[PDB]
Amino acid sequence: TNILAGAAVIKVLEAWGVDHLYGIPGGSINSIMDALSAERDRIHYIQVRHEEVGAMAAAADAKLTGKIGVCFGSAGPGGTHLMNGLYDAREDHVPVLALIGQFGTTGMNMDTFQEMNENPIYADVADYNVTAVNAATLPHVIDEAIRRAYAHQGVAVVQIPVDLPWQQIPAEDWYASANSYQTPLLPEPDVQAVTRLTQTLLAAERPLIYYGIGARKAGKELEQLSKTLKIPLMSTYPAKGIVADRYPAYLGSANRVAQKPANEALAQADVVLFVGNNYPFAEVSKAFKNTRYFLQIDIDPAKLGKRHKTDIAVLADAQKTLAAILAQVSERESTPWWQANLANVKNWRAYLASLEDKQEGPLQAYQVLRAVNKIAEPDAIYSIDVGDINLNANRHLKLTPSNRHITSNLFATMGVGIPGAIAAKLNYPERQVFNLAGDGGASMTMQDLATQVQYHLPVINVVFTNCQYGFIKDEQEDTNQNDFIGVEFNDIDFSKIADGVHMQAFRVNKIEQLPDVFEQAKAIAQHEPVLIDAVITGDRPLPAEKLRLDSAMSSAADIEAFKQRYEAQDLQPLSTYLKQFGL
Amino acid sequence: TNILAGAAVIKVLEAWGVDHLYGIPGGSINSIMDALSAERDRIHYIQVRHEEVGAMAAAADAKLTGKIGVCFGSAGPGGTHLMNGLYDAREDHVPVLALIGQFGTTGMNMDTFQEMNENPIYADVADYNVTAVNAATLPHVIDEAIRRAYAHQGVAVVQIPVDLPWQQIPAEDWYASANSYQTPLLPEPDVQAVTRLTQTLLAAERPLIYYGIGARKAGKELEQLSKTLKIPLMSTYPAKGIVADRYPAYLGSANRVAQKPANEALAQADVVLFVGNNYPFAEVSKAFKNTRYFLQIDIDPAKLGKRHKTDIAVLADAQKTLAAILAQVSERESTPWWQANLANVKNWRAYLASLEDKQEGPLQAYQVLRAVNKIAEPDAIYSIDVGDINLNANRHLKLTPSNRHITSNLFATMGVGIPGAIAAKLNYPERQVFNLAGDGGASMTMQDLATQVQYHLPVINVVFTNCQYGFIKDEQEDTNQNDFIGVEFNDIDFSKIADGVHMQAFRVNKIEQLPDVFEQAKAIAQHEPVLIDAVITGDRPLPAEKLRLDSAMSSAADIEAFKQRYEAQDLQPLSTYLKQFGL
Amino acid sequence: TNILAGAAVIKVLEAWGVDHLYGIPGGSINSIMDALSAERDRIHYIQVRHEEVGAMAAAADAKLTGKIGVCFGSAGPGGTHLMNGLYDAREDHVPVLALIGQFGTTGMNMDTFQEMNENPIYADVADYNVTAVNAATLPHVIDEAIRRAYAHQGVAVVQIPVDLPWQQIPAEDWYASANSYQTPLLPEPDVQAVTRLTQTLLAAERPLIYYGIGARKAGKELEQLSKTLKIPLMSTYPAKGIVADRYPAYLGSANRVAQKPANEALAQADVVLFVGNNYPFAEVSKAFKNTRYFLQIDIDPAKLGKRHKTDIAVLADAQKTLAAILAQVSERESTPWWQANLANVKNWRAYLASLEDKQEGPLQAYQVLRAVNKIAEPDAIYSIDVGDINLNANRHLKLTPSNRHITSNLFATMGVGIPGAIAAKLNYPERQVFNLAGDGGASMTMQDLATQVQYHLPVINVVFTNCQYGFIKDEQEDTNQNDFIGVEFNDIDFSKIADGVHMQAFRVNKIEQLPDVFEQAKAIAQHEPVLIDAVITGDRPLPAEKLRLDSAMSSAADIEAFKQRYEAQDLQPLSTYLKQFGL
Ligand SMILES: Cc1cc2nc3c(=O)[nH]c(=O)nc-3n(C[C@H](O)[C@H](O)[C@H](O)COP(=O)(O)OP(=O)(O)OC[C@H]3O[C@@H](n4cnc5c(N)ncnc54)[C@H](O)[C@@H]3O)c2cc1C
Ligand SMILES: Cc1cc2nc3c(=O)[nH]c(=O)nc-3n(C[C@H](O)[C@H](O)[C@H](O)COP(=O)(O)OP(=O)(O)OC[C@H]3O[C@@H](n4cnc5c(N)ncnc54)[C@H](O)[C@@H]3O)c2cc1C
Ligand SMILES: Cc1cc2nc3c(=O)[nH]c(=O)nc-3n(C[C@H](O)[C@H](O)[C@H](O)COP(=O)(O)OP(=O)(O)OC[C@H]3O[C@@H](n4cnc5c(N)ncnc54)[C@H](O)[C@@H]3O)c2cc1C
Ligand SMILES: CC1=C(CCOP(=O)(O)OP(=O)(O)O)S/C(=C(\C)O)N1Cc1cnc(C)nc1N
Ligand SMILES: CC1=C(CCOP(=O)(O)OP(=O)(O)O)S/C(=C(\C)O)N1Cc1cnc(C)nc1N
Ligand SMILES: CC1=C(CCOP(=O)(O)OP(=O)(O)O)S/C(=C(\C)O)N1Cc1cnc(C)nc1N
Ligand SMILES: [Mg+2]
Ligand SMILES: [Mg+2]
Ligand SMILES: [Mg+2]
Repeated sequence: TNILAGAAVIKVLEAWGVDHLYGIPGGSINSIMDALSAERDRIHYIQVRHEEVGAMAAAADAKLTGKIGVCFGSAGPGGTHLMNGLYDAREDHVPVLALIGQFGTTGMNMDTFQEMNENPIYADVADYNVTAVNAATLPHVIDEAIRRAYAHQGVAVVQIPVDLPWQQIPAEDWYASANSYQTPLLPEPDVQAVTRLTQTLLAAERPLIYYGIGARKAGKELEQLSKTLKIPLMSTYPAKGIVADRYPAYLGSANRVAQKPANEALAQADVVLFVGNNYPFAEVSKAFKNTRYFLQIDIDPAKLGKRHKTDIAVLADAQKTLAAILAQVSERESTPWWQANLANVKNWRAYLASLEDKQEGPLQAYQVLRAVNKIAEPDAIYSIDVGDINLNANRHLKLTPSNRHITSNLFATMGVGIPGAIAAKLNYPERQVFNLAGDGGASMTMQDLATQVQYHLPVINVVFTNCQYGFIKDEQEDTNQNDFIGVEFNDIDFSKIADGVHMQAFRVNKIEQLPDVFEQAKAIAQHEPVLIDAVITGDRPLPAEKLRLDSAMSSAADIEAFKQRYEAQDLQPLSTYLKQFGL
Repeated sequence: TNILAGAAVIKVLEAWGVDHLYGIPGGSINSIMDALSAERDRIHYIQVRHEEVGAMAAAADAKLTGKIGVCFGSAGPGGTHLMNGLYDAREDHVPVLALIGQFGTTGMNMDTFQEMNENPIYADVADYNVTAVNAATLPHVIDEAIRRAYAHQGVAVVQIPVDLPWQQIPAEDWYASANSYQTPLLPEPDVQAVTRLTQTLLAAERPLIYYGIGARKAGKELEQLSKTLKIPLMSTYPAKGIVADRYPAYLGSANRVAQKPANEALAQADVVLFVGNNYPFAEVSKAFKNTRYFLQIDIDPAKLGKRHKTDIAVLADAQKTLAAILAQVSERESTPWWQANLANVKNWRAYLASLEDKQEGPLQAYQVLRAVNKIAEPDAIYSIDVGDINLNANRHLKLTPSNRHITSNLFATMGVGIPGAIAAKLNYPERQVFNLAGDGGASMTMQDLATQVQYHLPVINVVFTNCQYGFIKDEQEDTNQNDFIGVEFNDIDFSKIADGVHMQAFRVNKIEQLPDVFEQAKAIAQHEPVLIDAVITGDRPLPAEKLRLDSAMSSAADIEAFKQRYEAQDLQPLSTYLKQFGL
Repeated sequence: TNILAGAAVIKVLEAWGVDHLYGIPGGSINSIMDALSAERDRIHYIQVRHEEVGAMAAAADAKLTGKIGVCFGSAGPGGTHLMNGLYDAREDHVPVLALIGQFGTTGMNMDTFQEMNENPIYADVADYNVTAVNAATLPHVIDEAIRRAYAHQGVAVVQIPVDLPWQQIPAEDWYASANSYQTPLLPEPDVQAVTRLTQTLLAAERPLIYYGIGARKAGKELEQLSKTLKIPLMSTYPAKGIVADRYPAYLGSANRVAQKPANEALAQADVVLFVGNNYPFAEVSKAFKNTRYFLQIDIDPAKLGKRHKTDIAVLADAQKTLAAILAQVSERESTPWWQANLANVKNWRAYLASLEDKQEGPLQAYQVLRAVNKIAEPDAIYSIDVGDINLNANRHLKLTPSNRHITSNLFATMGVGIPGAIAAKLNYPERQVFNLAGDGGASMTMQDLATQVQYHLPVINVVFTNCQYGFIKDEQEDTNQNDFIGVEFNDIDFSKIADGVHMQAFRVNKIEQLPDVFEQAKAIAQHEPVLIDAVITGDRPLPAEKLRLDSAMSSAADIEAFKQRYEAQDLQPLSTYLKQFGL
């Protein structure tokens, strides 16, 4: 007995637990479509309006769940539209399978309609990149692609000539290897190495623990190490929320999508424990230029000593290692360094609250995010686009271990807010989901607001309309000789865009309008998507990478100007607190 | 004395006559931005809302004018968004320069933010693909890119580390080679070869001349050869309009974006003169399977004998060769073959008019295109998206040599309607410009309706809203076993989308609504863009590749069903006319 | 009724006039081998000992005859061994077809033995690069590859799964387009532009005509223009021989594989006519820094203004353009510039003769090449390897239009001497063929001396054994601060290598041994290959790019050291001759 090869391919996807996949049909992929059509009860096809949104959503599925995301594109332009999401998956090292339509084998290499050698298109993005040429082996090739995407934490691409999935193959020969999949059991971190790292950390005068998302399983240990040892915590931006933002010794992140206390403390630290962290600004920003000892914990040999000359680098799991450190230490009394950092954080959080707490007047991003906080459930998921929203969300969202947030961390493709939210709601239909996006990024993927409507995905979309590429405008202010260019543009009314795709929506431009609009949105999103278009000022957010508050470091005139522009009259530099506690 | 390298790069663009260019800024391209900002009087930067639209518009500039189109994208995701337009330019063999942002040379290869080796990304699409590494040679590298894009009729990509354009270079050293550019003077076609081709063509019983856009300069000669010799004309779809559609012996195009008379005549012809033609369906459709002699005229040696075994292939310019044929022939009396084809065309055009001429009821694509015809100026330009609109526009638009029409001919990327119209209006601000697009394709690039508003580009946008990927639905009807999938979707109200980007718009769903809406649109578009969202039926357009009208070829039941579905009761098969005139 | 697809492929090669092709069999290409075996009376397979030699020989075939060269390699390592020859073909812009074995379609993408995705391997080198997936279209794919390689003057690569050539296909369907082949049209010169060019050339005070191999059809015109107008000639190294070396106003080539008079004159010229020339050193050596007017003639628009800004650029065939110049000028009287250059050439040639004319003592390269000249037929063909031999052969070989010489002009891969001579003897069995090679380059392809023996190809191989990479040693002398490294090595006795492959051979180390050995070799090579291993001194050949003879430019100490090292006591700088004639 026989099975169509395409039917077998869909059963391989099912065997691996793929719940949903994204794409747009075409003749060159209609035989995979045909197989999907027969399997609607067991795999859920999501028709997007642009294939980039399918690729981005597949990446987001894997970011959220750790399960492979799946997308497809038709021959030629369908597949090339996947690129921004495939590069996101590559750079954020998450498993994605991409299927690319191709002309049948009888027409390949004939220079027929929309027929090209597609393999070179995907060679750079993909861990695995093959054109299938046989029906009987096609299930194996898909299985191989999936297994490699997982093993190698990246993108597998298969170009499929459209004739193959309509061929009959023997029913009993194909298989999936999902049944073999497992995660490794690791040795203990060695006691001796943990031990010497630990002594160096404890001997420090001005220690910091600086973690990334490799420490995602270690939030409890991080906070308890911090509290017991009196060592402040800082993180990469993506690692926000691993430790609750409310934790009083959480300094935030460094560089620009950053918080003041983290930058200031890092400049003063003598020892940094760098754990589960691949911070891409380390070298270019000279982050560690005056660090005395640099200690690392990472699971990947490729990372050991990568970002700075490392005194001790432990190849181990972050949680297991941090637990092993915790088990060999005990209480230290409060130190001046601890107290100075606590005071600095309190001052900073008072500044952010002063921005949030305005009650009337021209709307700024700060109050919009306060309004999000006010309607957010404790386990909400945030899909965040790319721009000033990363900076502002990093400062204002009040996250805990129960939340998730995703963006395009390293490729930093705009437009990911909408697709990430689609994926979040598909995976977690009982959890509240936000899409927080600037106007520039929302406009790139705006058509796929219709996908939220079509699939009844109750995302709360919040568009930050400044009529700018604000993140880039501020860069031009900093570097460009000549006038601003390409960074200020006409308005788009996203409430009207929403209406056009048949989504309920609101537009607001005044602080006092927020509470009732956000309460209405919270309620609508019990059952249907909603959009809030927040018309915000062009105020530049405080640049944590260009602080002008320390009279030993900056002129009085520069400090006065900084305080004025950034509403920062009550911020004190870290040195004030260092001095207060005798450092 | 010195000049900034970026300033020199902009002067190279100016030297080559580049009027306008497209892109979105980013830090990684802010030094090119800076140079553009100082040169606003002499080069016009168009800020798009998605970089794919900039790439597509650059391709369209070159399709329209023959001048190189220019676009750019920021590092990583800005550049990868260009792909669908770059592949369009490659496949439609038009010159485009693409500039890609990159991290400064001091941070390249550090694994910093959004920093990657960008060169492999563009290797497949590009004729020329380099990463610049020196400021003093950067003007030369841009000059080289332009010169190669022209010479090789394709895409040149330059990745530019952002530090280089801010470096000073000696003022007197750089140059542009635009001053050297010229077009070749060719020899005559040889008299002997033209002569033997001509005899074979004239000896035929059932000749056809089948031209593509390589014959774009030869419309006069084509029509006069046809009339003098009594030889019907057929074309590739893109070659519509080279000879006026009204010409009574213009049969149309073959395959699917096709007209009935062309398919039918081609099946019967004994000799085809294939001129300036690279029809991609030739082999797969067995177009020439019963052609006795196949004659070719083409400028490119790579094309000689490519699509079919060729009896005589003349390497020459199409116009010069067709003129040389015309100069050696004279009047032939009407033949039965001529008369049969004339009769067949009249019957077909009566069918199309019957569809157009309905006055009331549910709106179909056919009447929308009649309404376009009624408001179109004689020299209007049409940017056409990808889908059923190619099929329907091919049949219904009444073009002459004074018109232009463009689509993505071979890559066939959806979304090109909007960008092509932007480019058309930028090049030809005094000419009427239409964007004719299906709902699927319009939705992919809908955000760049805002670019038409921002730049006050008075495009007439007509969206054909069937709530389907209709072209693909019909494919699934033809090939798929299982139910339709991914081809029927929710409505988007493009009048509301238009309102959201601050464009005047209308939505219509009834035939009787068309005249006043189209008259209003015609008037608005004297000064501002406008959009008409035409809600059309799901009726399948007649498939010229699956005709069921000939009782020697098809069952009576199949013919009855075809006539019913396609409103084709009064169409006669070509064989009726052949018989009438004694063949 | 049916034909094997492999048989049809070989028939395509035969239709295109392929006489011989090179490679090494493997399982992965045994079905093409089987088809070759059946066709061995009409197409001739040459089994090489290393696939690189097959690729190099294929490139040399095309360099010599203009006929596409054909090579193949087995899957994986057979094909990757082709690379140095394929890149040679790309860079020297000659047509080559390369066939690459691949696993059968049932085993592709299974990760079986020596099975990989081969398409990305060839993407950079190839103009056309496809994996065949169907037997019936395989003849067309090969035809396409050939037609493109010719039209685009580069490499076409086809990966062939081994099952396809053993499949039956319909006998009637396949064809070759060889019948339709034509070479590109030759554009014609604009008559105004040529008149303006001529005027500028004639108004020059210190003109030069500087041609490359694009002027290979124009030697008569070049020499006559030089004589009529009293304008010296210089060329690219590859263009040596287009005008006979004995012509008294031939200055030679510039840069390093160069002759003194050319460098010196170019530095003083006010007007250069740059014809059929893509000299790669133009910019980096600042060749044209002081040139007032630059006049260019080239067929390729990609070249116009490439190497320097043009004052007049003519997109036309070199011989037609030079003929048109010649036709509008008449005899001009001698000038001071003309006489100064003639005197400089005489002085230079007397130097070279002095080196050649030694009759006893330690053997130098110079006398070896004199001995070559003494046994060389007037229509001899020289295959030249890469290193000091290019420099020395350029100075000493006495070539005329009746000769050919080839090397790897631009990629400059060592090892080409032996394959180029194989190809030359295959294409020109009645012409004398030399392989002139350094010991380093001969070593790299030494095993294919056996191929000359096996096919009874009577090449005269001359190996220049200095026990050095001499060309590179001299570079280290010029740039490196530390001691020589990697450039002096142990001896290989190539007369023993030749004995090992069963080739007659001689080793010489003294000038007085040359005449008898070379006469013996001349006679042996009436019927069989022969090798002369010339043990030469480590003397550095005079560096034409670092002249130290002009006491206005150089210290007496540096002049005296140069004269002593290079036996150049009788050389005078061009300024001596300029001054004699009042310049
Ligand atoms: C517009 C924008 C601007 C940005 N700018 C900033 C900025 O100013 N500041 C900032 O902080 N970020 C910024 N980012 C994000 C930044 O680009 C990097 O993605 C981020 O800093 C790196 O975070 P990470 O190290 O947590 O994650 P990753 O780069 O994913 O690294 C995770 C590390 O954990 C290790 N690992 C994984 N699992 C384990 C385990 N079980 N045990 C141990 N180790 C493990 C990995 O091997 C790896 O080294 C920005 C993002 C955007 C969108
Ligand atoms: C959705 C969609 C469906 C389509 N399906 C169809 C269809 O059913 N039917 C159809 O006809 N098209 C169809 N097309 C277009 C099709 O893909 C090809 O692009 C088109 O048929 C080729 O047209 P062409 O030969 O005129 O142009 P090109 O492919 O650009 O070829 C031009 C030829 O002219 C030669 N040339 C150039 N200049 C000269 C000169 N001066 N003198 C002589 N020769 C010269 C070139 O060398 C080349 O061979 C479709 C397009 C779309 C978007
Ligand atoms: C070890 C080594 C060192 C070398 N160093 C030197 C050196 O010091 N000096 C030196 O001179 N060379 C040197 N070379 C060779 C050098 O690398 C270049 O290959 C050579 O200078 C370029 O020669 P060309 O312009 O004649 O050929 P090409 O680069 O092949 O250019 C031919 C030109 O002719 C044009 N053309 C073709 N047909 C026509 C036509 N019908 N009419 C008009 N134009 C036409 C083409 O478009 C092209 O621009 C060296 C080679 C080796 C192996
Ligand atoms: C234009 C832009 C950005 C502007 C985003 O504008 P938004 O309007 O979305 O956000 P805001 O800052 O105004 O709130 S940020 C980004 C950097 C971080 O890479 N770039 C460059 C960029 C350009 N194009 C794409 C597709 N993705 C990108 N990341
Ligand atoms: C989905 C689709 C098409 C549907 C277009 O839907 P539209 O709604 O735009 O048009 P209509 O037919 O309903 O009037 S046509 C096309 C073929 C010709 O390639 N494809 C495949 C396709 C898929 N994705 C992109 C970006 N471009 C493509 N060409
Ligand atoms: C090693 C070397 C050269 C040394 C050649 O040594 P030879 O011993 O052959 O010649 P000679 O100079 O001693 O007479 S020249 C060359 C340059 C021109 O590229 N290179 C670099 C080189 C290195 N490797 C290969 C395969 N090809 C090359 N061209
Ligand atoms: Mg914005
Ligand atoms: Mg549609
Ligand atoms: Mg040597």
